[PDB]
Amino acid sequence: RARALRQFTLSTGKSAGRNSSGRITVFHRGGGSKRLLRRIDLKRSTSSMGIVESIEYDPNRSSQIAPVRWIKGGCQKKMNTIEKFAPPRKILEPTT
Amino acid sequence: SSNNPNEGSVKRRNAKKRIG
Amino acid sequence: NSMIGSSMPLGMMRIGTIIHNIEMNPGQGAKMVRAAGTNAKILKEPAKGKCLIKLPSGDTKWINAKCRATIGTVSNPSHGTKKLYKAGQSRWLGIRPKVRGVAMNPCDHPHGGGEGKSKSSGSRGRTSVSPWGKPCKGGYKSASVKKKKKRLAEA
RNA sequence: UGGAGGACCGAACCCACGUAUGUGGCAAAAUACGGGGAUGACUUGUGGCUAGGGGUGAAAGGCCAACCAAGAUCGGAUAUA
RNA sequence: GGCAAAAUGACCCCGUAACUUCGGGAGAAGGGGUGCUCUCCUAUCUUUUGAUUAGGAAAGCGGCACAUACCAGGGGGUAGCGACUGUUUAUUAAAAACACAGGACUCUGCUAAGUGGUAACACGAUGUAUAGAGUCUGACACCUGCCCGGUGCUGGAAAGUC
Repeated sequence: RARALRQFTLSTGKSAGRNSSGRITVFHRGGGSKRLLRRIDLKRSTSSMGIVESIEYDPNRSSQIAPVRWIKGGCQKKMNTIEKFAPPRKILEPTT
Repeated sequence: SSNNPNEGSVKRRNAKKRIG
Repeated sequence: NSMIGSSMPLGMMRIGTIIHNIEMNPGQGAKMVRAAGTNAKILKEPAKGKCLIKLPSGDTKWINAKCRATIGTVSNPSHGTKKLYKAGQSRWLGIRPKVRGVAMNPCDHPHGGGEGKSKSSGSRGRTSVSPWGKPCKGGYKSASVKKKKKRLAEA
């Protein structure tokens, strides 16, 4: 991968442990490397099926993330499902 | 599986210009 | 046919299976187990909305049946095993260096002071304490035991 | 063949270890000669944030406008002694 | 107190110990060579005409001296502390102080714990126990004995005491 998928990139700035009032709240963090945020569909869809298109290294949530080209619902590619373990390219069903 | 369909869309104008 | 990566409500899910990415409220969104390769496990299905689940914290809860899950454990099991090997790795992840207690002058942390290393007393000294007088060892909870015991004794 | 290193030697750079100078000095903290790192926990420009019992601190009671075990300036207040 | 001062330094070649985490020690230590002249061959070079510039052969030639000036590591043996690169008392202390990856304990089921505020609320985090917070120690190897009587922290029984 060179970039993420343009539909799902979003750059929320860091916050080195400062609340809405710019004082120090959670100590010992800040100073790392500029991240982005990959908008994940964390609430499953209406009944459909999809094909795992890839698996991408993800900075925020340790696990890897898999854009799924969807065959139903007209989604035509959602950002992903938190990576299921076994299948690295297979077919899914969010609800029967 | 393309991640960037580009076009006759150009880049780095005010970087090139500065180099020149 | 219980196939990996699929989702569904727990109502169409069978006992003994393994799951992750559960959601607490009906469709709120998966906030339960999500980390690299950590697997909850159902324990039964009484048709009262609830379903008893064993979480990685060892303890267990009850989630409404209309809630959802994802079959199989989350990906990437090694991340909990990869041991970094210098300081730059922490720095890159985002951390900054953490200073201990017995280092600070007493004005700054309840463990300070001393002409050489020392923290507290042989009679007086309470325990090892956070920057705010709260103790951290022994099983301390600070009157959130109320919430814990309420939500438990809902069993 | 490859080109990794909180890799190595060394200028930019930063930093400030030793000696000598200076001690109404060139300077209310420098100079000479040597020193350490020098692709990284790097250095820097720009602009924004955190404000006094508070901030900030790889933690020395350090720093916050040249003098911090609680800034500066007004005021109570011609405090008290 | 060898502080300072001195000295070593470069490139090429020869050779190089203990130890070991088998990556290193290691530029280990210890030596030699370094100028120019012509010739020969080698390469190479199109900057055309065949020579020029560099390398390496081998014969001279001069000087006390041929990295001649400037530039440029002193090295070895062995304890203590610290594993190391780092950071700190601007402006008298840069270290054995601090950090540091590595380890353990305790807390948190998500409106997560914890934090700032009165409070909304914000951080935690568009994170979910392989996660986050606090605490002590500080790579590695070998290991980590006894005591819960005291201080704390904590589970709990009916009694009384409220």
